[PDB]
Amino acid sequence: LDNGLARTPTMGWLHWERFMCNLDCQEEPDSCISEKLFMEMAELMVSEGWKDAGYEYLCIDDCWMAPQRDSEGRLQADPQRFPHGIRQLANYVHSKGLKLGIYADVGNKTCAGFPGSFGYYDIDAQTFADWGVDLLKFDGCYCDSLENLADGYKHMSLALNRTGRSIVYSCEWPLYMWPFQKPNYTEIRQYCNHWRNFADIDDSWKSIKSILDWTSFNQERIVDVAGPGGWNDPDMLVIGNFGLSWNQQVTQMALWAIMAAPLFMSNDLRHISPQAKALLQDKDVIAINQDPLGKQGYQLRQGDNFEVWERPLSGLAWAVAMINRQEIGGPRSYTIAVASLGKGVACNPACFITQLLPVKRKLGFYEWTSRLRSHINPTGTVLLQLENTM
Amino acid sequence: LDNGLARTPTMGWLHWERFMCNLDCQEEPDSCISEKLFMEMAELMVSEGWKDAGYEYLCIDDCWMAPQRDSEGRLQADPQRFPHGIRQLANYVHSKGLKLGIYADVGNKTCAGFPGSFGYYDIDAQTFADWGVDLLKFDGCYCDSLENLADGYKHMSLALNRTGRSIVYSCEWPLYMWPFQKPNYTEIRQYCNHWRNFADIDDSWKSIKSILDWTSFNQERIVDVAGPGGWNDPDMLVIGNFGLSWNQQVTQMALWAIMAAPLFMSNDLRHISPQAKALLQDKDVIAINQDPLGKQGYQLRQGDNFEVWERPLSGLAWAVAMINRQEIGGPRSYTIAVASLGKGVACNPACFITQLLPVKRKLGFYEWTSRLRSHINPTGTVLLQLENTMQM
Ligand SMILES: *[C@@H]1O[C@H](CO)[C@@H](O[C@@H]2O[C@H](CO)[C@@H](O[C@@H]3O[C@H](CO[C@H]4O[C@H](CO)[C@@H](O)[C@H](O)[C@@H]4O)[C@@H](O)[C@H](O[C@H]4O[C@H](CO)[C@@H](O)[C@H](O)[C@@H]4O)[C@@H]3O)[C@H](O)[C@H]2NC(C)=O)[C@H](O)[C@H]1NC(C)=O
Ligand SMILES: *[C@@H]1O[C@H](CO)[C@@H](O[C@@H]2O[C@H](CO)[C@@H](O[C@@H]3O[C@H](CO[C@H]4O[C@H](CO)[C@@H](O)[C@H](O)[C@@H]4O)[C@@H](O)[C@H](O[C@H]4O[C@H](CO)[C@@H](O)[C@H](O)[C@@H]4O)[C@@H]3O)[C@H](O)[C@H]2NC(C)=O)[C@H](O)[C@H]1NC(C)=O
Ligand SMILES: *[C@@H]1O[C@H](CO[C@@H]2O[C@@H](C)[C@@H](O)[C@@H](O)[C@@H]2O)[C@@H](O[C@@H]2O[C@H](CO)[C@@H](O)[C@H](O)[C@H]2NC(C)=O)[C@H](O)[C@H]1NC(C)=O
Ligand SMILES: *[C@@H]1O[C@H](CO[C@@H]2O[C@@H](C)[C@@H](O)[C@@H](O)[C@@H]2O)[C@@H](O[C@@H]2O[C@H](CO)[C@@H](O)[C@H](O)[C@H]2NC(C)=O)[C@H](O)[C@H]1NC(C)=O
Ligand SMILES: *[C@@H]1O[C@H](CO)[C@@H](O[C@@H]2O[C@H](CO)[C@@H](O)[C@H](O)[C@H]2NC(C)=O)[C@H](O)[C@H]1NC(C)=O
Ligand SMILES: *[C@@H]1O[C@H](CO)[C@@H](O)[C@H](O)[C@H]1NC(C)=O
Ligand SMILES: *[C@@H]1O[C@H](CO)[C@H](O)[C@H](O)C1(F)F
Ligand SMILES: *[C@@H]1O[C@H](CO)[C@H](O)[C@H](O)C1(F)F
Ligand SMILES: OC[C@H]1O[C@@H](O)[C@H](O)[C@@H](O)[C@@H]1O
Repeated sequence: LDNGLARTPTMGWLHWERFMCNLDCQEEPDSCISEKLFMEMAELMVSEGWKDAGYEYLCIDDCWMAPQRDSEGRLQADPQRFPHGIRQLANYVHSKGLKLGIYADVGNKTCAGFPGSFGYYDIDAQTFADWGVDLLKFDGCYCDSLENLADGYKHMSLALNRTGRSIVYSCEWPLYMWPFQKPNYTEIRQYCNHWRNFADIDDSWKSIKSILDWTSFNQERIVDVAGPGGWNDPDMLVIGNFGLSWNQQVTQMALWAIMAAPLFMSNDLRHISPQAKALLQDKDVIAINQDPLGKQGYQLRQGDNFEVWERPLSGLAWAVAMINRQEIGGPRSYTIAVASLGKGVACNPACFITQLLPVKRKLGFYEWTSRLRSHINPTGTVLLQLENTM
Repeated sequence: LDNGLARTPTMGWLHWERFMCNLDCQEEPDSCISEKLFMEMAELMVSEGWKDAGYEYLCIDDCWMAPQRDSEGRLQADPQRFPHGIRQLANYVHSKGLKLGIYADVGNKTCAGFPGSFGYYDIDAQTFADWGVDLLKFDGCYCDSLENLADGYKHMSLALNRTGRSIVYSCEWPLYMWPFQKPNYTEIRQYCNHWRNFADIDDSWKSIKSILDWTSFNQERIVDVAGPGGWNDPDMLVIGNFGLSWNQQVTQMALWAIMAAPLFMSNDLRHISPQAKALLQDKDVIAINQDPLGKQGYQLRQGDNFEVWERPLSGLAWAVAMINRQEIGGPRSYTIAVASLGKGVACNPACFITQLLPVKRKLGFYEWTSRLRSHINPTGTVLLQLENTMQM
């Protein structure tokens, strides 16, 4: 989407995976979907170095709305859970130097069953702009036709543009189209800043694997379309929660960087391990994800339960990820000719190789003739940066 | 098995999950199956508090054998990877105050393809005893005859007995019987100190779940056969490795305690986090596993992606484990009347409840009519100890 936004993949925090549709503020006041929750996260995004690391967008997902539209037929935030309204919340978020994301749905209802935007795209877009919203996630539930789907995503895209406010536009368009009809990505990109291709992530290694496998299986279709202003969205970062081992968290961070994926954390910033925090704030890894060239990486090799992925970067550099998919035994040895990496240019005549994950270590100079050798932990990833020596 | 051994579930370390059949000592010297690996593991068992915690048995799994038997028809340790032989390794292990486990197979080959013990049950038993072996794990590969399986397992049991040496006998008998007919556990219990019921564990939450679900699905068949001298074996502890989140590791430790499981760590004692070590050496949790009553626990309740398991303990005490099986969102509250716990006996007229996992916390006195309220992390377990009391 040519709106001057998402020139690098959007980075922020989104409530859905960790906090879901918790409306029980009586029994669970500290984790229900409320104005307070977003205030608390805003404060920590500043005080705990998240904004400094590039996480800029504080995003509301589903279950923020009142059950009905107001008298003027506009969306409204829940009167008890969001007693000050969205506009006021955006004022607060802005005063912290952050940006506010919100959520709506192309169909008749949101996925959790709250008011949909079908029939209201222009007023809903204007309402969002009026509130000072900076990002819209636009889900695809309760849409009865393939035609209504396309038209709705296009309509809303154009409606947000006419507001005059810069609003990042996140689309679930391809995901809800897929079962019926294969997406036209040139079309989607024309209308959307990023787009969800695959099923909702959850707090599990199974989930990470299936998303990786979905992406690599479909990489002929989706890799080349991605670029500044339009990204594939493999869903939220779930690092800092409950279901991933340390090595699996490293894999998600490493591969979301390879995939030039938007980085929306879904976690509890009030309760996060030092290790998870340092990985999520990893400067060198964020820098790969945020590479200004914006060329999405891809799976290069698969065999013997290893995967090799690579991504071209600015200034003749490359990122390389090596995953161990064998879920038994110990760290396994993997070797590859450096001449096989970066299409044969990364290390011609030579390259300097720095390992970034699981830990930062300079590996040294590698000749065109060289072989790269690593031990990779089960379900873990080794992430390397290669700098050509001119 | 009435040999006076495994009166509580056996505790130790077994190489298989973490090291498998790595024969490449040239290119993978640190993880290949060698005598140096076992020597070094023995040293760390002592120096790092593992033996103190109760982990006594250093166990060799598959892939220690030379390709062929010697001129006397006896098994031999691989000469390149075990140049000093098993006898000298057993000596080294005993001199650290530990015991040595070894591995063989009922069939013509071990699962990895090395010499089987069929036709050699008595000499192999004697060989191990001469070598100073204290435990035998006996696998079921390359034996496609139900009769030979049963006969070989029974024979090896009696063969070990006749050596006069105390040897823990670990059987994969019920697992390799599954494809043919349901196992007779009275028969197995008579011949074995513990027995593997289900497929090999690996380093994954998926594998933990499948083992738990297999156990609870089959509980009416396996729970009551367990007791001092004979345990169900749900396979190795894989805490300290790579594939389990902290909460998932807590789940395994807790539930292996509920199940009165043998505790065989399969990990690298040279490279293990302080958190995984603290969990594996948790004295209160180990005490539940090692409870003298030796009554296996069971799944009490299941629904809404929750599981409640409990185990009766010595002196009218109970362990209760609450599992959250929902793999999305955050901690979920679960409430239960304490009257429903411990067959209504644990907290009559009252009980003192101490949380053991994920952290140790005293929860206080609970009257028989009162309710217990917890929050459980996705894929995590809350482990509680209930002490029957007349007070408050
Ligand atoms: C509603 O929709 C319209 C149309 O899609 C959007 O308009 C686009 O807005 C973006 C960002 O403002 C424009 O991109 C910028 O254009 C500047 C000049 O462009 C000229 O040259 C191009 C050649 O391709 C012509 O198409 C165009 O007509 C102009 O003659 C550039 O100077 C900008 O450069 C930026 O990037 C460079 C390098 O990366 C940096 O040095 C600078 O910092 C700078 O930011 C940039 O390319 C785009 O041209 C507009 N398209 C059209 C067709 O007009 C609206 O933004 C949108 N409105 C809202 C509110 O969403
Ligand atoms: C080869 O196979 C044989 C046959 O199984 C094994 O011999 C058995 O060994 C066990 C364990 O050593 C013996 O069990 C012991 O029995 C003794 C009781 O004998 C009498 O007295 C008691 C009263 O106390 C009566 O109840 C009973 O009916 C008898 O009349 C006890 O002294 C032992 O108890 C102690 O240890 C046990 C743990 O095993 C504790 O629970 C007790 O509290 C106590 O401390 C014990 O129970 C059994 O009798 C033997 N069976 C036979 C048929 O002889 C060999 O051990 C085995 N050889 C090997 C593998 O080395
Ligand atoms: C949103 O819903 C409207 C309203 O009709 C609904 O759908 C019907 C099939 C039935 O379930 C009713 O109870 C609902 O109220 C949809 O508009 C209708 O569309 C159909 C064809 O799709 C058309 O024949 C009718 O003229 C429409 N009805 C009205 C009231 O105008 C609309 O398609 C839905 N939008 C999306 C994106 O799902
Ligand atoms: C272990 O193997 C022996 C040897 O026989 C082998 O297996 C046969 C099926 C055949 O493929 C031969 O070429 C192999 O050498 C088995 O002992 C035999 O048992 C069969 C009964 O099936 C009997 O007819 C033969 O007389 C036996 N042969 C000998 C050498 O005594 C034995 O069954 C195998 N043991 C186990 C536990 O599976
Ligand atoms: C995929 O969608 C794109 C955009 O809607 C289509 O590209 C347009 O094609 C028409 C002619 O058919 C041209 O007039 C435009 O210049 C194109 N626009 C863009 C953005 O390049 C394309 O036709 C579609 N492809 C398929 C296979 O349906
Ligand atoms: C179980 O097997 C043993 C054989 O040792 C036998 O005593 C018993 O009757 C068997 N039980 C059943 C139900 O077959
Ligand atoms: C849409 O459904 C839910 C919201 O109910 C969630 O936002 C998910 O990621 C979705 F697919 F975008
Ligand atoms: C038998 O197979 C392997 C050895 O190759 C391993 O020991 C496993 O746990 C088994 F099932 F006992
Ligand atoms: O489902 C609960 C039941 O499970 C059995 O296996 C156990 O032996 C019983 O004591 C228990 O009441």
